[PDB]
Amino acid sequence: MDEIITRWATDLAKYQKEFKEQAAKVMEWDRLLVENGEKIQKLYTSTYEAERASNEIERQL
Amino acid sequence: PIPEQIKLIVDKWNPNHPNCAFKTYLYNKVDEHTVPLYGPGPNEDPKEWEEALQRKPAPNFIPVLCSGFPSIVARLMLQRRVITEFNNKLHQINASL
Amino acid sequence: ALFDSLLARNKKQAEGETALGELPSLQLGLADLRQRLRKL
Amino acid sequence: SEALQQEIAKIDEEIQKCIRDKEAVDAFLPAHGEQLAAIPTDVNFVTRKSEGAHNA
Amino acid sequence: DEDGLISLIFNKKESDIRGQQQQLVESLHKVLGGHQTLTVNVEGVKTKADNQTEVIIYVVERSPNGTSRRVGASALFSYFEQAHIKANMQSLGVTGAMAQTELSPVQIKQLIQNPL
Amino acid sequence: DEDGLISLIFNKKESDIRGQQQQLVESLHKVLGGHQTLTVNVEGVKTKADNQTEVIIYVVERSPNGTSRRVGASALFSYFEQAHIKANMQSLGVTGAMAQTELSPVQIKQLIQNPL
Repeated sequence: MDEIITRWATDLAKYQKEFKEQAAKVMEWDRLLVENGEKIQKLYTSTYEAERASNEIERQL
Repeated sequence: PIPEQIKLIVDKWNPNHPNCAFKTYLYNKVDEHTVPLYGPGPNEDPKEWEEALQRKPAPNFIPVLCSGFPSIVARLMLQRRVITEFNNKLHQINASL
Repeated sequence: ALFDSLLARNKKQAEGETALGELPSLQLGLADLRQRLRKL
Repeated sequence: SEALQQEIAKIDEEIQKCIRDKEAVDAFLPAHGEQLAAIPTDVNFVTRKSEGAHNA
Repeated sequence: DEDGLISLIFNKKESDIRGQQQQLVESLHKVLGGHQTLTVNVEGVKTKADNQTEVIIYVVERSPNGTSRRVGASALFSYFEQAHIKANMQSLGVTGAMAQTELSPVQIKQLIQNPL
Repeated sequence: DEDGLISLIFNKKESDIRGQQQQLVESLHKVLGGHQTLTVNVEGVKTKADNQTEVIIYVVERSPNGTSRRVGASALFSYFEQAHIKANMQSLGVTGAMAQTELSPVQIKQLIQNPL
């Protein structure tokens, strides 16, 4: 009956070692997401600025 | 020592958190002054929580308990839900430009 | 679209007009340009 | 042997049922992965077009 | 978000969607609980492929004082993504859904912290 | 709204209102049609000025099955503000009326869209 416990424990360790990797990958992805998000916001600001400036030039002409 | 390993394996594959062996923490960003909230729940060891808070990547981040697979699935669900929002906002920017 | 705007600006640049002074400048490139750069 | 042979079945079934979720994770990764990898390339692109407008 | 628009992809040809639009709209109304305080409206129908059609909807909700307004897109999407509701939607041929609201970073962070 | 309270201002002294309260209550009952399924109740009487008195009322309505409940305040106010009814009320000395229910925005929007 040990041959079953062996399978259980091997499967356990095997899939643990993989779950850790998956989680890690997800974490890295989150980091990527926020890291870009900051830049997106920067783009929002820069864009709004551009918009206002263009409106001003429109007013000038 | 047979009915112990079995119970321990039954314990490993479970969301009850008796040494779940699928214990990883993910840091969810939360702006101040909401840091004082959260605040774990049912089966959180302050050890794990604090140890998570210990190696903090940046301030305004709170750790999140990912026990097993449905949790990482859920994390993915959120990640897509934000993916679409990201793309949308980005397209807005594109359009205004 | 940056380099594109650089081209576009440097394109509209060397093309007229009636601006009381700023006439289009002739473009060089490569051989003559390197020496023209060194003669700076 | 009944309770045991049944218990092992239920346990192994539950574990297998968990591994199905593990597989479910594994399945939903590459697509989402591409989607994610797509983002930085666009924001790194849109940031460029903004610079074009600003220079303009 | 106030415009309440949800895009749905159906694994059905456009002619089939349009041909039975009354029935489709009522089935969506039933998925929502079927009360007379909710009304499903079709914003648009567009072919996407031979057997794929996008149907954009919104839902008008009426208050006890007779006032009406659209259900917010995030709220409506949240309902449709619930596992029981998603399954019912899939039985109607829905294979995907999307809201137009671009979520804030804090909203996205909340969804990731609590994916359920 | 379920408490059904309507405040009425009378251009009469408090002593006059109290002195003839039976008659006043029956006249209000008559304005409502005088049926035995409606009963006017006085919640309070308060002097406001030398010749001004506020009288707060509600109306209990009985159903064919013997059940009773208060007429909702909005419903009762709606009746009393109808031009014919308002005129009858003014003949009793009523110079104003108010309900306590704070209407919803949608209710207010409906009243503005259809003031009649």
